[PDB]
Amino acid sequence: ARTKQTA
Amino acid sequence: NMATVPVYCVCRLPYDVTRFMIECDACKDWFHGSCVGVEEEEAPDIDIYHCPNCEKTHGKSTLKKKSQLFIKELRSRTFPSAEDVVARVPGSQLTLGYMEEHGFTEPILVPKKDGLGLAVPAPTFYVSDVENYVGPERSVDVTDVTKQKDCKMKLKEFVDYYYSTNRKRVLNVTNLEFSDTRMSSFVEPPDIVKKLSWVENYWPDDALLAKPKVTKYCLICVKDSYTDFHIDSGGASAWYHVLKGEKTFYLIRPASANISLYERWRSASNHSEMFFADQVDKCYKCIVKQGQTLFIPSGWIYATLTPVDCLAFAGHFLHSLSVEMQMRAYEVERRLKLGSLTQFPNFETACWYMGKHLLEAFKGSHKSGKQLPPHLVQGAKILNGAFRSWTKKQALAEHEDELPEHFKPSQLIKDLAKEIRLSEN
Ligand SMILES: [Zn+2]
Ligand SMILES: [Zn+2]
Repeated sequence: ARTKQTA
Repeated sequence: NMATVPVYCVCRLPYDVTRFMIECDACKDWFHGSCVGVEEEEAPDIDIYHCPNCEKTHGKSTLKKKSQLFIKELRSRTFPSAEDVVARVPGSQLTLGYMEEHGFTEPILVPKKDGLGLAVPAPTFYVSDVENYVGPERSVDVTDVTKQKDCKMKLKEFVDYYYSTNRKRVLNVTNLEFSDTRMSSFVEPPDIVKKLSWVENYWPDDALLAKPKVTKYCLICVKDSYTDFHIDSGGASAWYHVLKGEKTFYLIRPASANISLYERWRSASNHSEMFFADQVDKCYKCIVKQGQTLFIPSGWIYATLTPVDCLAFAGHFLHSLSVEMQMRAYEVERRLKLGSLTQFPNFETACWYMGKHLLEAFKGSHKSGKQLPPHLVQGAKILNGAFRSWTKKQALAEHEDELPEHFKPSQLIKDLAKEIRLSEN
């Protein structure tokens, strides 16, 4: 699905 | 000292950029990789993700899936800093009088939105929100940066690419005009833009032709994306505001030699393999950071580099300060006969409406006993010459479709020439 990466 | 902001996940916490999150497909809510026990390395294998509350009734997660040189060449070349030419002006001091004094001949950078009159969403506004308001099913123009080709696709299909990992493609959305969507109510152009805009000032409310849909562009640029050198359609001046991230602008002044080089370069079929900045004398490197607004004058050849994921809002407009340049860039665009995806709709129709206003200004000048400014009179001569070329008996067929209703070009042209002749004395 849709994911939000890190930083 | 507090405020109200959106939250996500079961923990009901605001978005934290340092934590991995995955969106449940059922409830469309984002959940931390820690809260729901889904590690970041596990994310690619998940096709459909359902959060545990949704998994009870909507079914278990379908965890069964079953160029660089052009950027390097851009960063290799040394460019003068934009501080030399690009002026920094506070929004409160960027008025119509300031434009008249300086003539809007070089780009303006406004570090803070304060005073601009600009209306944009808060930085807690994400690409997921853009999909909801613009519309998940809306077809949008996506640019394959590596291949330098444009392809239409569903917005939900692109935003699926945006919210993924290991993006094998460099896709950008730089042509998304949302003035016809729910998001149109969230973005309003700066007050300086509305005052200068020809369509904002001189386009009738009863006009049967739709206004140029160039006012509320939205840009979603991925990390390490590239937009090649170009001139905005019709020499339209542009304003760019970076909501999130940052974007680097490479600005070239529309000198006579530079514009000729651009047209010869842009017309060449291999223009995607020729770095245009190496053909010009001075190309300025402007870094527009988060929350900053960049105003680009008419005819400037500019290219943008996006180092990080960036959300920006842009808009094109036409003003009386660069009538000559706007026509010249339109002539270059007309001769190129490039794709009409980035075009300026009804550019000639706006010119016809401007010419009608100039005739009324000439009539008012006789009544008010005051001389019109020389740049308007010169602009009237430029527009009048364009009117004759557009309505010439040999070339009327092309430009007739952009002729406003109940318009007599012969009467308008003859009246302008006489009034211009009077004002020259
Ligand atoms: Zn959480
Ligand atoms: Zn859910």
